Amino acid sequence: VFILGVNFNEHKLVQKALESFYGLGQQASARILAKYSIHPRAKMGTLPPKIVTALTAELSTMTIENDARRLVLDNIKRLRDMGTYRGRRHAMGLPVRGQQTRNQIANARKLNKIERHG
Amino acid sequence: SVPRARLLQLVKARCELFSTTFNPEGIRTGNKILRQRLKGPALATYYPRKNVG
Amino acid sequence: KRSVWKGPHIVPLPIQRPEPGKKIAPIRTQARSATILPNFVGLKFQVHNGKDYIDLTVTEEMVGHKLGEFSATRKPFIWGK
Amino acid sequence: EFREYARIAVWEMPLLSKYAKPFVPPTSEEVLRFRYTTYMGEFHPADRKVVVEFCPKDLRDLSEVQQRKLMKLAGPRYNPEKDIIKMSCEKFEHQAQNKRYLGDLIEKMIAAAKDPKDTFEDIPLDTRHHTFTKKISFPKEWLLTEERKKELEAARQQALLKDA
Amino acid sequence: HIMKVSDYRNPAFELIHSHDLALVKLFTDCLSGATVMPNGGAVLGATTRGNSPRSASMELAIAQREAEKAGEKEVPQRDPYSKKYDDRVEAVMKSVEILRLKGVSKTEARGLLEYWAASGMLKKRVDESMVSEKWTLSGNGVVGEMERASLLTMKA
Amino acid sequence: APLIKMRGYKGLAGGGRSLEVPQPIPARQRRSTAFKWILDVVNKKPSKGSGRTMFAHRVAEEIVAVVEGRSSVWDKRMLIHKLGTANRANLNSPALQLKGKRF
Amino acid sequence: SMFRAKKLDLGCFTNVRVLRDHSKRKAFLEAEPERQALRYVIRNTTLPARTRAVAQLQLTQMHAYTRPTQIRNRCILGGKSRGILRDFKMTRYNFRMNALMGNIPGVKKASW
Amino acid sequence: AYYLGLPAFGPVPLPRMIERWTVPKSHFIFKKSQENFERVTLRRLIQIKDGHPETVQLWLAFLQKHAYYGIGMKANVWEFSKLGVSKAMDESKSEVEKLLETRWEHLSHVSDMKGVGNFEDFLAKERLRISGGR
Amino acid sequence: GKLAAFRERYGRGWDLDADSLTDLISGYATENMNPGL
Amino acid sequence: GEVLVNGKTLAEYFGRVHDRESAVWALRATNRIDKYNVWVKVEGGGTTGQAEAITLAIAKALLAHEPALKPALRRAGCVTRDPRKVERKKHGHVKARKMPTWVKR
Amino acid sequence: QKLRFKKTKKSGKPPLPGERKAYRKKIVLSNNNALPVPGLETLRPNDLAKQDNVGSVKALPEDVVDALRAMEAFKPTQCWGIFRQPSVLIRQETVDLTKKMKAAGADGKTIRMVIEGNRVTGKSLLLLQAMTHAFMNDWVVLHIPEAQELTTAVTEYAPIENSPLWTQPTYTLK
RNA sequence: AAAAGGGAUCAAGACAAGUCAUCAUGGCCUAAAUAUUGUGGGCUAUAGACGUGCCACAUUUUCCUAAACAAAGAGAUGCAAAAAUGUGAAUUUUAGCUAAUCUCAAAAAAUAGGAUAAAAAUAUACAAGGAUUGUAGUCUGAAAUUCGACUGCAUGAAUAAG
RNA sequence: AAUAUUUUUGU
Ligand SMILES: Nc1ncnc2c1ncn2[C@@H]1O[C@H](COP(=O)(O)OP(=O)(O)OP(=O)(O)O)[C@@H](O)[C@H]1O
Ligand SMILES: [K+]
Ligand SMILES: [K+]
Ligand SMILES: [K+]
Ligand SMILES: [Mg+2]
Ligand SMILES: [Mg+2]
Ligand SMILES: [Mg+2]
Ligand SMILES: [Mg+2]
Ligand SMILES: [Mg+2]
Ligand SMILES: [Mg+2]
Ligand SMILES: [Mg+2]
Ligand SMILES: [Mg+2]
Ligand SMILES: [Mg+2]
Ligand SMILES: [Mg+2]
Ligand SMILES: [Mg+2]
Ligand SMILES: [Mg+2]
Ligand SMILES: [Mg+2]
Ligand SMILES: [Mg+2]
Ligand SMILES: [Mg+2]
Repeated sequence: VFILGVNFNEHKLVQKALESFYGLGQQASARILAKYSIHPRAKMGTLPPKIVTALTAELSTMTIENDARRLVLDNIKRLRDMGTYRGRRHAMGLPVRGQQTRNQIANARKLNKIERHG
Repeated sequence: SVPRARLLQLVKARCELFSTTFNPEGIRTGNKILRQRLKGPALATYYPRKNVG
Repeated sequence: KRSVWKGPHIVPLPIQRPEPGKKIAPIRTQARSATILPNFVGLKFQVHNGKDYIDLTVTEEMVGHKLGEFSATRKPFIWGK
Repeated sequence: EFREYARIAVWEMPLLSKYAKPFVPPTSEEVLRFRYTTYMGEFHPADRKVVVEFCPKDLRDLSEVQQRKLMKLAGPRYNPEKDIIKMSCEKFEHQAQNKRYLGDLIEKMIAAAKDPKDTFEDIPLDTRHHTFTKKISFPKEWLLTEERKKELEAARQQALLKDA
Repeated sequence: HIMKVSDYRNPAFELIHSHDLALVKLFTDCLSGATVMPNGGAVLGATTRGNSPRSASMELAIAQREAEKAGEKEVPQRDPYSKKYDDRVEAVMKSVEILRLKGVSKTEARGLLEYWAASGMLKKRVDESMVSEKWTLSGNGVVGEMERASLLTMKA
Repeated sequence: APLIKMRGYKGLAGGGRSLEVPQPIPARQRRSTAFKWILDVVNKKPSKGSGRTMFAHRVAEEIVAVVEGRSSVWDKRMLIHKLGTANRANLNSPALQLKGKRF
Repeated sequence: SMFRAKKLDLGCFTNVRVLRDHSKRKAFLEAEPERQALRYVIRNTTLPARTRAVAQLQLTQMHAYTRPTQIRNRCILGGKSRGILRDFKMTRYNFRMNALMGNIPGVKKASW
Repeated sequence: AYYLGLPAFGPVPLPRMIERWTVPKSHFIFKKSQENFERVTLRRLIQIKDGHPETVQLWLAFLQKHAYYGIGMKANVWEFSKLGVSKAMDESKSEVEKLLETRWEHLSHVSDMKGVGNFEDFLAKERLRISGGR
Repeated sequence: GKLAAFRERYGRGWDLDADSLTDLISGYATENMNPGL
Repeated sequence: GEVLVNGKTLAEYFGRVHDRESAVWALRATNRIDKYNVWVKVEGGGTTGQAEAITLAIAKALLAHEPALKPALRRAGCVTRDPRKVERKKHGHVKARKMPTWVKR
Repeated sequence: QKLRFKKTKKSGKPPLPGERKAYRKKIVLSNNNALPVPGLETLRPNDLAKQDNVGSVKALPEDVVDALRAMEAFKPTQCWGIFRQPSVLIRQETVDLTKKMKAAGADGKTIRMVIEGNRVTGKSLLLLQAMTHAFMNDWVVLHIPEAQELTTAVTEYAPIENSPLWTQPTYTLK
């Protein structure tokens, strides 16, 4: 089916599909199914066409997309403009939470950027 | 099966009897600092003093 | 003070507001743990980094952070020359 | 040193009996049981506590409801299993001051229980502070009495017929 | 499972009681006497000890119905300070009969052991000495345990 | 279960090659190597179902393939039996009898 | 420096840091009730916001020697601060040599 | 206890207390070799029953006078009493004032001792010095 | 939104308006507070 | 032939049939499960630690009634007291005997 | 640039949907290898009520096994696939329960009973005997195999208009 | 009962083995400084590379439910019940015990059930995993910025057993 | 009994 322009297969739990968006987790998804009386073990192929439209119109009133990434990327850009210690570490691709840098800083160098993946 | 408001009447009768602070709302009154017993004199007497030589 | 219920960490600072048009020198301080309150948004600070005093101009964006967060103590590690 | 103690156990100990007194059981008015801990010539901070324990039923001036109200005011100081209100005090610098407090505090617990303002009869006695213990015992049906020997000889003979 | 708050959620994100479910609300009524079966019948509810939550309201009612039938002036009562009870479960289990199943008798154990031996699944001489052994290892004749010690063993 | 075991002497078969010599093994060592072969095949099979009977029914199906002579462990048995037959003369090799005799 | 007694009052192993830690234990003994009051006013959320901000500023002006976290047990025989056993006031090594000689009462080589 | 008429029960061997320490045999890098130390505390319990309160004190007084070296002692004394303890402890003032008539000779001080100051504060802070902190 | 976050957490007392900030900070500040700058 | 281990039955206490047979093994080897009632009271240890402990208890108690069964309980293994005990941890070892990693260089 | 060693990156048809779940929930009611018990009598419409059968094993009718199987009366935990013909021991509690059901339906009365007990003692199969006495005597049996499927939120649920109740359509159909 | 087991101990000598940074000590050096006091910083930096550890890469694992069984140790420089409050860290308030008494305190694996599968490779079926980071909080403490330990929400890297 | 891969250096 379709939810907010994203297509999901029939053999996919709605609980896991709603969680595929940036911003939705166990709490939000759990409350979005209860709002429309969808048991957690519901699969996409069983949702009627009218309820599928309600989910799309439900997520359109929430921060479930780049709107969320913007808030995260804006918080990192503000630390860089202010000149804080935490801002330099993002640009330099180094651990930002006071971690020993003598060894094992791989994931930091790969993900710490002013433009995060999300 | 006992109303909470009716239980606090008994909890308050104990406070008046045993002289304890009655704080049903859990307000931070800093009383944890008053109950803590001083440990100054225990630490000061660590290094022995100069005695007869 | 991390826990919010007991206010922020405040240290004595000579933040005396001058008359409009007067020249006030920057405040040299070593209290690198002083929370940046809103009362001195706009004053010029000179925070100690261990060896030197790095200039700082407090703005409305820094309210809440510590003064020591704007004066790096170590120098960036760079390999080669 | 052994002879020094043997000399004391042969010549000085017998003189202890001239100043000894016989034990007399407590009367009906002796309701309290105080405890005082000594360290025998040592200064320990815990030698100032005084523990007292009395039975609510020993106070023959209170009625059935005034005795139960006393158990509710005691709180975690009441042992439902043993039915004893135990309470200590080490708030003061001297044992004499800790005993006087518990002496006056018990007069307030009795004076408060006699207050007809609120009897707290609607409040059920709470015993969540105490952990009751379950004790097992040998089944009384397994005791090899003269009657059980006959009940076994019959069950043992009935099993032989089912097979035969 | 039907004597507690179900795991379902209503639009206000509030747990639904098991007795509110239309299907569970029917059996509960037939078990409580509200819905009268004109043509008669029987309404049996079997508990379970495997993958079963605990409901003090159900375990208490069972103790009250068994105590009353046993002719005792004193019957178990609620814990005045426990908040694990449910008034709905009490009214439903107020006038139900309780059938307590304990280990089978020594005569029933034999009839079941001889049926396993005649099938070749139990290669043992089934006598009184052999029926009283399985009756002990099975906790005074628990039929389920008697099968774990004579059928699902690693000796045969 | 195999009836023999191959134990080699380090560097006595030539230029750094071991002289594998067959030797018998008792019952316990025979049943151990056998069952451990059956498990090596069970651990390489793909999953089939669910429940507690998953691993038990996989081992039980291999015991049937063994008695029916349609298992792979039979090839592992004959592969070690051929080594002993081929190396049956190494028991009296000129190396195990001239280790350090001639100074 | 103002807390260092002008007349040495140590009878144990004296050192630069042993005399420095003994001066911190006496400064805190005299200021514990006064320091415990500032800590009580900072946490009392019932007092005015100004009373808590005042008590919070005075606690910052207290001398370092007054802070109890500065106190660190040391060895009375070697003056070290690393590996000190509270039950004996000595390093783990000094405890061994004295325990074997029999100077520490009750201690015994464990074997079981 | 037999001469004083006190029926004693014991000695009861209580569980011995064992404190353990594992220290390095070397004062330096050599950490791969350590050794275990301990301090076992052996204790006993003598419980007296149906004993007069005063006679129990003469017993405890006799053991402290002739105490054996290397032994510690801790006694818990139990006594029954009536209600209204405040009155009892005040009425017993004259009784204790007579028994102390010949014992006041132990203490002696200059008139209006000024070194004590606040009497109650002196005992509090002097008892700490005697016990070493507490 | 850092200013708004401070007001909600620590109240408007420390916030500059138009008042602990006026006297407490500068009041306790004195000359030669710390030698060596 | 009733057995109560600590107030509960043999099935409600030992959830493993291997332990039930080992607890009353003395009465099983001699074929006397149906002639004696046992009321055991165990304390400490684990499942197997308590199961095998009851084996030597019933055996010794059984000998008090029929002392002529020792030759049989001997071969059944219900007379010997197993002295095996957990070995203590030793300094320099991860466990009783497991040593940490050894680096040649 | 890094110079360490890094591992270089390097089969059968899968089961159909629901195949696995159907494998741990299948019920086997026979075993060819088992021997046919000589003297095994089958049940009758009035066989679970006679007290003379207490302690005897009787085989279930061939047609009742299809009815008991239609409403999932059996369960995988029960060991039925070890013997040839499904048979149940006529327990003493079976006669008491079945004698009450026979008197209830006789005079249009109703019995409301809760079978409580310990673990595998056999509560579940006592219902199987009650349902067996129902089919053989031309009764209407309405059995819910698992009560945890209605409360664990594993099936569709929908509300009713103007009421606090909730329906379970997918379950009510099956 | 018994074919018992473990711990400590384990020499001399050599390695001019390690320690003049525990202590102690001879010679040689500093003595307005190679001594002493405080504030802040640093010892926590990071291209490459080496050691020990934790944890994970789902089918004998993890996950959900339940009415089993331990030992040892700790609390006068203090261990904290019960209750109430909070989703949680935790808070409010102290009953008792300075202890075979009171408290930390609850064992887990297990046993027995139940849920989930094309459980990652056919992309509309992307598994398990919990690193990285955002944000809101709590606890200790003048003080948590360099540089603390935990908690909630969100984010969701490598990793096919080497 | 007649078997035999290679394997340097150390102020
Ligand atoms: N009356 C009986 N006749 C024949 N076999 C029986 C009988 N009762 C129980 N059994 C067998 O005993 C085992 C357990 O029975 P059952 O599953 O009904 O127990 P249960 O009480 O329902 O368990 P639980 O409380 O865990 O749900 C089964 O293998 C069953 O075949
Ligand atoms: K006092
Ligand atoms: K040597
Ligand atoms: K996942
Ligand atoms: Mg590394
Ligand atoms: Mg399992
Ligand atoms: Mg171990
Ligand atoms: Mg069942
Ligand atoms: Mg050298
Ligand atoms: Mg060197
Ligand atoms: Mg030197
Ligand atoms: Mg370091
Ligand atoms: Mg995990
Ligand atoms: Mg609590
Ligand atoms: Mg703990
Ligand atoms: Mg897979
Ligand atoms: Mg930090
Ligand atoms: Mg590996
Ligand atoms: Mg050379």
